[PDB]
Amino acid sequence: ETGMLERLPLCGKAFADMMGKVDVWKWCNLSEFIVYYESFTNCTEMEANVVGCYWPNPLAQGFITGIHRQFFSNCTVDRVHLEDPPDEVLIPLIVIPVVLTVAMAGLVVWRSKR
Amino acid sequence: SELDQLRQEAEQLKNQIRDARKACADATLSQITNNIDPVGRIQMRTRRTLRGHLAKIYAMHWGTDSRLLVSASQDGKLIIWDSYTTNKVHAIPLRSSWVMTCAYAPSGNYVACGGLDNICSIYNLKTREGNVRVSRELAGHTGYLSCCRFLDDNQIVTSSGDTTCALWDIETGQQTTTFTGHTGDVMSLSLAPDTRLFVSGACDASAKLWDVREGMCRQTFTGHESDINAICFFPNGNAFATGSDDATCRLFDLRADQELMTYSHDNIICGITSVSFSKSGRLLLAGYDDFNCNVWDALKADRAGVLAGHDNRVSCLGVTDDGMAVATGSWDSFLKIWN
Amino acid sequence: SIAQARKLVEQLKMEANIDRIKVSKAAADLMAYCEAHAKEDPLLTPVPASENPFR
Amino acid sequence: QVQLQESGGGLVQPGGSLRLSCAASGFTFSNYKMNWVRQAPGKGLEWVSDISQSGASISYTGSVKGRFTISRDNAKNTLYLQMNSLKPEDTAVYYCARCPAPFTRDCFDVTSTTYAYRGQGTQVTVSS
Amino acid sequence: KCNTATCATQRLAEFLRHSSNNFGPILPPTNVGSNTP
Amino acid sequence: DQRNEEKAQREANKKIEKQLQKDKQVYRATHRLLLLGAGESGKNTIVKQMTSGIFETKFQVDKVNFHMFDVGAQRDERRKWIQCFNDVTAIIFVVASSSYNNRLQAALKLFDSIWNNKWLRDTSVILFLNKQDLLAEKVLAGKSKIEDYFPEFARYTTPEDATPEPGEDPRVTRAKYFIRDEFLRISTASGDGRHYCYPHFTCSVDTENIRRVFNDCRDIIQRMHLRQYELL
Amino acid sequence: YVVGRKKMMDAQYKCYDRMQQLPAYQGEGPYCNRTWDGWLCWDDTPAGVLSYQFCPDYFPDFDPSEKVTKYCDEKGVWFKHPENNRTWSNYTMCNAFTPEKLKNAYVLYYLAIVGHSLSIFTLVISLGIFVFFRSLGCQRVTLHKNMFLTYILNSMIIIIHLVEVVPNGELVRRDPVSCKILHFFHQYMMACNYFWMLCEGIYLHTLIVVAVFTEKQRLRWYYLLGWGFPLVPTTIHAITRAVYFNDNCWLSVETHLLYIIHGPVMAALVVNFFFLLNIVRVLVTKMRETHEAESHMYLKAVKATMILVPLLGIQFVVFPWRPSNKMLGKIYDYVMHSLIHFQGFFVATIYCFCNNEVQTTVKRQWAQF
Ligand SMILES: *[C@@H]1O[C@H](CO)[C@@H](O)[C@H](O)[C@H]1NC(C)=O
Ligand SMILES: *[C@@H]1O[C@H](CO)[C@@H](O)[C@H](O)[C@H]1NC(C)=O
Repeated sequence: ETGMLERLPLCGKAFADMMGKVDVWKWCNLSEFIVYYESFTNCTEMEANVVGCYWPNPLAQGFITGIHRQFFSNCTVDRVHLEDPPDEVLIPLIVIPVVLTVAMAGLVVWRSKR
Repeated sequence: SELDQLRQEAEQLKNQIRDARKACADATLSQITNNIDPVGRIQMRTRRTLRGHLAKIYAMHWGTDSRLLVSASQDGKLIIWDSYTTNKVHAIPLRSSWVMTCAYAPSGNYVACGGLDNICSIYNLKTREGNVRVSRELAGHTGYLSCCRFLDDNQIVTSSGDTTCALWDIETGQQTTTFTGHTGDVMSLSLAPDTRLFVSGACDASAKLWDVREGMCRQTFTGHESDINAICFFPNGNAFATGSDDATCRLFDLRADQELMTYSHDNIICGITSVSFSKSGRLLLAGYDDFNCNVWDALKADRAGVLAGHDNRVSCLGVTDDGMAVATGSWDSFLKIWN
Repeated sequence: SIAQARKLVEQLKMEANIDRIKVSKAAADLMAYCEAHAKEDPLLTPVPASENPFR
Repeated sequence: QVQLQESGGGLVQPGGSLRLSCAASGFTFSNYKMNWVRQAPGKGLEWVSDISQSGASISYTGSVKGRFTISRDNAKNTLYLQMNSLKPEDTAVYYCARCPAPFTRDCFDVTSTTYAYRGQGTQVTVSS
Repeated sequence: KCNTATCATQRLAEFLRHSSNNFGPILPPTNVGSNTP
Repeated sequence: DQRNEEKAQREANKKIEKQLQKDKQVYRATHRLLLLGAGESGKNTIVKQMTSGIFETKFQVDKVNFHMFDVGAQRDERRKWIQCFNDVTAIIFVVASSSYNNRLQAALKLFDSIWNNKWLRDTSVILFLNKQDLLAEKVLAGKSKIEDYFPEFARYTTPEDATPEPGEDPRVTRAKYFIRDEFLRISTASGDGRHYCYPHFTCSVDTENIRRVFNDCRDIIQRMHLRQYELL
Repeated sequence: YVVGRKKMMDAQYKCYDRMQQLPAYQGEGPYCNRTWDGWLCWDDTPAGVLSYQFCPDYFPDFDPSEKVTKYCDEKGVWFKHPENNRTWSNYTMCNAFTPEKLKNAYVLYYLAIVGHSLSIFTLVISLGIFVFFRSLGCQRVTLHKNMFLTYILNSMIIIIHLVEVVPNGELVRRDPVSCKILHFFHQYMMACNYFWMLCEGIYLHTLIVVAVFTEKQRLRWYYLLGWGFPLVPTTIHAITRAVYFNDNCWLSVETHLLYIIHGPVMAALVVNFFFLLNIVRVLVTKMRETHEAESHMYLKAVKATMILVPLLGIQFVVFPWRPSNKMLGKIYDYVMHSLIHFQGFFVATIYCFCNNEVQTTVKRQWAQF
């Protein structure tokens, strides 16, 4: 367990170096971040296989969080592409077509016989 | 006493007429025409369809020029159609919407119509003001008008449900000759080619022959078992045909004073609404209550063909003066021209 | 009424004396007229559509 | 011609019996519905009874229900009226009328004063 | 998500497009035991 | 010039068709009614309560224009001209059954003939039993000749749903509904949904008459509309 | 597998980023720490409390509509598999129901194709008969023709989407604007079909109840409601999808934005159901006034309701939601698919072939031919 615990910082450093080679200061892109994450996952899986344990251990999770905070905190990666709009704008946005349909049905009923 | 002997005397006259008619019946029309060549499968299709009328069409009439025609509808309109280009030339409203007859003057300058209003209206189509207005109104009848035909621009003959037929002078607008020989409602009339005489079939299932010049009945035809609805005159002027509610037609002749041949089939259980001969007189087109107009051969009792393009009951029909077209008017408010 | 009965017999009496002919003679006359004008009616016989105003 | 000859009648005491036969000619008897109408002296014309084309449907007026009997014979084209227990009001002239239009089950002007397809009529008088 | 009769014949289409590999012949089960999380 | 005549013909057709289109709306916005009241049946009063062969009377109720035709000065042979009214909305039938001397039986046969007419099989007929007040006074008369003409009245029983007019007596209600039952039996004998008979009781000067026919006409159109969608 | 692995890596990165921004549990008492098991991101949960999460769509073998549950032990740690004492979550639920669901979905797709083809055939023949026979022309016939046309076009669109969109995904991976245009047309035409159902119901109600005497009606309002208005919901939905949820081809149904188009349709169908109820009440009142037999009245009312159900789309209102039960849900799916995919065929065979006037016209013109 000690060997894998010591090798995990080496895997993190290798991932950081790979990200630095791909991206100068912003590893928040798509291809560069994908390559860095693939390398990090490869070395982390190798370390876990050396330890003979199922990842992620709480110590491993803490180390991963510390590595992400130390290096991958430059960009606001919290942005996600696809979302449903919040209810505050969503609810009236759905109510308006329904109320319009109900009102137009009565309007057509009224003016058809005129 | 006096009444009884009069009826007994009347019976003896009726018996003598039957004996006289039987004696003259040396042969029947069907036997002679047994060897005549059949017409063949007559196939006729619609060429024009006039959709200007709203309510059921009750009467129509062709013009002398064979181009223009006038039709009457129960909605209260008298539309004149140009059969060639399908357009309409005039559309004159009527005071009463209940009209059962219409006429076209031989000169083409006058059009008449009548119905349940007991009056006949005359319209002149050659007004110098560009609009058609009624000219003279005849109000000597007390029953619904059933038919009316022009002798010329000055005299018109009419028949109504008053059992009587009338002759009119348009200029004076007064009665001139009255015929009072029937016992039932007169449904139709047809002028002879020479105009000197005309026939009229009434509800008594009897057809009469009247002379316009002296206003006297010449003879009476019998043989129908139901009220006569329509009648027409043969082009040669020596015969006529009619149809009744008994689902059969009959052909008569003035000279022999008796029926010649009847047209009927076991399938036919519906009355006849309109009857008119063809230009040659060989084809007898008759409307029917079953939405059909069977083309009955004249010389042969066998049916030659049918036409069933009408949605509702066919009320009227008419063959052109030149014989180049036939127009029919049904209860579906659609005028159909057949060729 | 008596007058209606009287008017009936006079109609029958004056109608009885009208001249009449054999039915065959009248039947032959009708056939002769139809035969003479057979070619002149376009409804009886097929006709070309070129000269027909309804095409 | 369409004629409906009528035979019968005579002088009958009240409460007696009588028979009337109406003969038809010139048309198909079975195709036309037959009606019985009579004219009372000093009164209008009224309808008594009728029979369907095939004789399977019979209707009577209330005054003669259970008193008179109607029958038709399409074989010999005759219309019959059998009466029992006559009453003084039976005195009237009986007319044998018919439906102008054969195939339909309804008809108008059977009681009309100017009807055409009506029989000559027979006089039936009942008295003590 | 979407639970409506009008929302039908599209959810079925979505399921056919996703869970079926273009009408594939075989779809081996995905391990859900102790080996997988 | 043939071309010049073509333009004149086309514009004449266009003008006439425009007039016909305008007249179509006014024709479809009115409803036709036929008044077939029997002789001396008080049908004239039914009109005025609000050699001419017809008397056209136009009245409007609920902003709806109606066309009532009173056929007059015509012979009693009504076999032929009755077919002209096959397209009418409804045939109004007024019966003075109380005038029996035998007027009821004569009107009974006339209604039967109209009901079974081939052309009138699709036309609804609404019925008015006029002279209800005179019916009461003749029934109250000693030995009224209602059983003599109609012996079935001696055994007929009043239906439980027969609501009376406040102030009358059971005997006049008996004859009033007995005549109605016979008319209903005739109508229901062959009325297999094609047309319906509407029975009503009216007086000679009843102003409600225009309301009853207006309500009856509304039911006729509604029933016809349902028949279009095959719901009836 | 490669796409699934990339999606899993991206989800793991997103979960790590979210956990970086949410370090505090903010609760009380013992609890299990938030951890990334390998497939889904789990938050802190109290001891002895079962947590739930959406079931992932990494593999076709998993059903996204399901929910994965993770149990927290009372000791303050996650549940451990007894086989190897390792942290584990109830992922076996997503895999259990998939095979039978796929087997039923194949039959549902085949039934949909067959029903849509039959509806296309019957409705095309009915429209041809309606157009050829000019004697039947009226406002009701015009509305029927419009309804048949929108049925036919919607059925073609559904069939095309079923045969050349669902099977092949390479077009989806290409991501062309043509697919978005086709989806827009599909949604617009479905909305048009439902609004024309509403228009037919409105016309029937107006003919029967509110207006009886007047016959001529201006059909411009009906045309505008059937074809013009459905543009607005569809345009709004398209704008909203292009603004927020811009997927490959707008084929995703996980969005709540689908209620923009599917919403007003439900209101229109509810209005149609209420109009049907009013018409049934009127018919029952008329038959009661007619003095008809009770059994005959019930039978005729049932027949009228059965006749009017397919035209007004009452089936959607009767069974709006999908039952949670597996057997009842399967029965509901089968019945609803059979009803929906045959609605056009039922309308065509009821209002055209079973109509008496149409049958008489067919018989009359057939004799001429
Ligand atoms: C659990 O989370 C808390 C707060 O984030 C942290 O202080 C603690 O060290 C974590 N423990 C483990 C075992 O991850
Ligand atoms: C997952 O939960 C379901 C809920 O019924 C249960 O049946 C199943 O046994 C659970 N999985 C395991 C591996 O126990």
